[PDB]
Amino acid sequence: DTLDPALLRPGRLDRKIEFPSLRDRRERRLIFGTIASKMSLAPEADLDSLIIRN
Amino acid sequence: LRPGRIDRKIEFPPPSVAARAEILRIHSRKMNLTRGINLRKVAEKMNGCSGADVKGVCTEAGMYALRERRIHVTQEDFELAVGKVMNKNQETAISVAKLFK
Amino acid sequence: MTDRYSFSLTTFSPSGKLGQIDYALTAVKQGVTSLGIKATNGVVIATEKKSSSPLAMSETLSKVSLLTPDIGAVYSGMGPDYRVLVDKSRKVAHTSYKRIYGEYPPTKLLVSEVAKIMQEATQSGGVRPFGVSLLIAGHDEFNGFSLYQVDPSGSYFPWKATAIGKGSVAAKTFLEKRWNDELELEDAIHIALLTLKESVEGEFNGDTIELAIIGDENPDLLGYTGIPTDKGPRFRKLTSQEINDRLEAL
Amino acid sequence: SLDDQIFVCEKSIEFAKREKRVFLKHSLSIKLATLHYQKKQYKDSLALINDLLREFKKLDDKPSLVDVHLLESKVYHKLRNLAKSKASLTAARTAANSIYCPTQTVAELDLMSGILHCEDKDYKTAFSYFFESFESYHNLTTHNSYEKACQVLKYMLLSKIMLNLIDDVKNILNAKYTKETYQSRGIDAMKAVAEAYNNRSLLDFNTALKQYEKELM
Amino acid sequence: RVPNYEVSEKAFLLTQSKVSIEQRKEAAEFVLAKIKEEEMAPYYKYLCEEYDQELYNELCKKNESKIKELNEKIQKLEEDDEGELEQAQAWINLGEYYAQIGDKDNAEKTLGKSLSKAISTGAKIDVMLTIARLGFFYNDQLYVKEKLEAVNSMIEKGGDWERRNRYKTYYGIHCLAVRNFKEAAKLLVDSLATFTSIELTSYESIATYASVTGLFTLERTDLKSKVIDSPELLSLISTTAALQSISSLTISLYASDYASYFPYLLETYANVLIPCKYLNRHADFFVREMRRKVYAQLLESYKTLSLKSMASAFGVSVAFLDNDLGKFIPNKQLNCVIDRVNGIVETNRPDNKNAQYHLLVKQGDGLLTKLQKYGAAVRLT
Ligand SMILES: Nc1ncnc2c1ncn2[C@@H]1O[C@H](COP(=O)(O)OP(=O)(O)OP(=O)(O)O)[C@@H](O)[C@H]1O
Repeated sequence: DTLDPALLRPGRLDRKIEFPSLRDRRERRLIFGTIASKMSLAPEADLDSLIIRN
Repeated sequence: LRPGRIDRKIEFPPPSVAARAEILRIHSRKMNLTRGINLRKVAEKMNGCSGADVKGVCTEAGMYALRERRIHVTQEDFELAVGKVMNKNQETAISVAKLFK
Repeated sequence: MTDRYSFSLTTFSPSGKLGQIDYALTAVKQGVTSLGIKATNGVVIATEKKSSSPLAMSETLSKVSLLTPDIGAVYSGMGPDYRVLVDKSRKVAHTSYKRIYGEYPPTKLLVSEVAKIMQEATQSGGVRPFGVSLLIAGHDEFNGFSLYQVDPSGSYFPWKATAIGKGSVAAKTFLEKRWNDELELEDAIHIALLTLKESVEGEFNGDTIELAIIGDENPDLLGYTGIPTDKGPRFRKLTSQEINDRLEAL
Repeated sequence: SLDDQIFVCEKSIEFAKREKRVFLKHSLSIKLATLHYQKKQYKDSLALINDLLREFKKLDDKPSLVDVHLLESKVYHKLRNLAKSKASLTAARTAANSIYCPTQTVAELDLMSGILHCEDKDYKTAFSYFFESFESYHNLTTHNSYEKACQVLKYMLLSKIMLNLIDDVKNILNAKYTKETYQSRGIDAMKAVAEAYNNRSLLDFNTALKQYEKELM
Repeated sequence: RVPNYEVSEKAFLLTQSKVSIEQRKEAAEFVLAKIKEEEMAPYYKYLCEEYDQELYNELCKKNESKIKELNEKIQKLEEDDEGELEQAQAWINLGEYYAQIGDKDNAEKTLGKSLSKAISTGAKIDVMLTIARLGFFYNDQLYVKEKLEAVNSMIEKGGDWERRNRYKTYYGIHCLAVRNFKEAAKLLVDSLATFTSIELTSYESIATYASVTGLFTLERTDLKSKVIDSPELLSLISTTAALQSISSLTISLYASDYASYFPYLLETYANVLIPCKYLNRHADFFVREMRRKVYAQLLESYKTLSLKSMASAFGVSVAFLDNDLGKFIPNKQLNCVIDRVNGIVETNRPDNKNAQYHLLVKQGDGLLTKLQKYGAAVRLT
């Protein structure tokens, strides 16, 4: 709505994507997954406790 | 604004349902024709708000055939396509208001 | 920034919508997510409390104050405006209905008297709007369970469901999906907890969450038993333990 | 079985349209849609769904029509066409724009999109859906959701075989509830094939599928 | 219209004396039921050769009935004032009567009146096609050819996307019916998606035929994408016996199990190629091709095989193999020679520089022929 909505509008901009930033469990879970891949982790505590707490 | 030399003025309304039928018809002909000929239905049922609106309906209905890997549209697709385009136009434009009156 | 007309409250704004009134709403948003759900047989109001300092006591921060024993209030916003407004609500009501009509107000009448106070802190120049928007949830005999919003402007409206604060968007849609008025109260309490639980997930412990019902009378809490005809208190505030019971029912 | 089931349904669909609500006629059609799917009649099950469907395009939103799309999705996977399996995931998602739907409605929603990406040979996308479904089934009443918790547990395991990360095969496997209560023959199956794939021993894989043969079946 | 394809295929089983005696008479009862129902007296005279006068009285009667009905109607309509519209709708009903009795000639005449007064371009295309159908009913393909030509003139004059789908299927059938199986393979696989049921040989038949044209034309690679993984064929499943027989055949080819291929070939010949009229004439073309295509794929994977080994796999004798392969070698797809004495089948296939030499020298010779003809001509003139 920083852009004028009447002028800049669907069919110039027919896809207008809102990104989740409030985010779901799955969406969070994938981001943690980028890290989980990058280096092995020594299990010493629950992994999923951290997700819920975010 | 003030007198000077401007005199002729032409007023353009946003489309009516009749005019909407015309714009929609001719793009569908060039593209892939709406089968069961319910492009007339779509215009009768509702008004968009612009001819820009109408070209957006045209694109989306066609994109729905693409997801299936079909190359032809049907009425079922326009009925989905219209609700998506038109409703999105309303949810971006209403958010500005708080709760006044 | 804005006009000198719109800062003034004795001066018609260009738009006609004061800058002031709009500031009051920006602040409401900034506060806690508070909600109200109307049931057949009750009203539940529920909110989260400020965590404040670690060693600041949480209990003493009260975002639900009983106006009368049968009618409670909930707000989003600042503490100072809340308390002053609250003394004024009770006080004006005593004069105009507890001595005249020698009884507790209808919910509608109390809501009407709260709007008027509000209205005067917006009319008089140089006195800012109350920094707070209310829900006044309540019970009276005549018009049963009732649910209200009172705006710092001094307009009020009854609702089926409303929520205010940052998480107002989220909450309202959730209530719609899961519930309608015709459903019982018991279901709504579980629902309301879940709704508020989207808001924050770090702690949802019954210490930081204040949950109350206005519903049935409690003839125990009448406090001068042996006379039954007087209505007991409609309002009963549910303890932390009680919340925790209601969390395992979710 | 077939005989008892089919006769009762037919008889039942007539009372509703003759004296009671058109609502009642529609509830019984969801029963009939499930019955055909179990006969492995996927032509018949699509034809039945379709007779209704037009009058319920109007009424599209109800959790009960969310389930009709979900069933449709199933029906096209087993017909092995993924043109319309994909198409029918979209419809399900449209008619649950609000994702606040019941617990069982949500389990099935996650699980169809997972299986769809299995065929698409993406096992990053597939794995993630399975996890959310994992949790739904455990917290559900174990009327039969205890057996279906296991089926999702095998699908979690399956993704990670494909990606050939045996670290996460040991990670999932725990003494929390996986090897306890959701223990099956097929838990042992998945971790055994997983070790064979890693070594590069086709010989080991061949042995594993003889004794886990009923698991493939 | 609708009964004509059903009538003719039953009539064709009865004609054949190849098929089981049971099927021939099972078909007798069925064709008879429709003969009476539609009054086929002019058309019965064609069918009785090729394998009551009441049918004729019933005829003639149906003639004065359905014949008169339309007449006096047509006249009241020509008197009444709207010329363009009303007369032509009535002439469409006129063409329907001749089309019921299986007379392709008089149907053409009255439907010509219908067109004559101006009607919607789209409507003219529907009408031309109706005539076209009756050409399959007689089995006069030459008749279909010219009718279908007039439609393609009007298909893009109109813009009709609606009638384009029908034309695809009818043209599929045309190409299928004729010896060119190339165009057929293309036209018909896309008629699967755009199948229009209205006056045409059932959906089940189309699906079987698409597979047949698939197998003849398309490379092993090109079969996999377009026929096996073809989403429609998998949606339609195998229910009818003919679909099952042809489908199973496809599969064992790709999977290259050549224990099960040759039993399926025998099945498709009995139950699919011979009873379908179109594929009775092309039975020979199709089965000779299938034998060559499977054997070609196996030779490509082997520098050398034994005769006993190739044969044993198929489930034919060494003697049998030796004859059947020597038919196929001089037509040149197999590209092998057989050492009888050593018993080896050695395989010699070029893939080198020689490939690019042949293509060049041949194309460039075809160009020179043209330069001479044209140059010499223009000098004279
Ligand atoms: N006193 C005046 N002298 C001349 N024409 C006048 C007079 N008063 C009115 N008009 C009328 O106004 C008409 C248009 O004037 P025009 O708009 O060219 O003038 P201007 O005042 O020079 O402005 P601009 O350059 O901004 O258009 C004239 O043709 C005439 O009809």
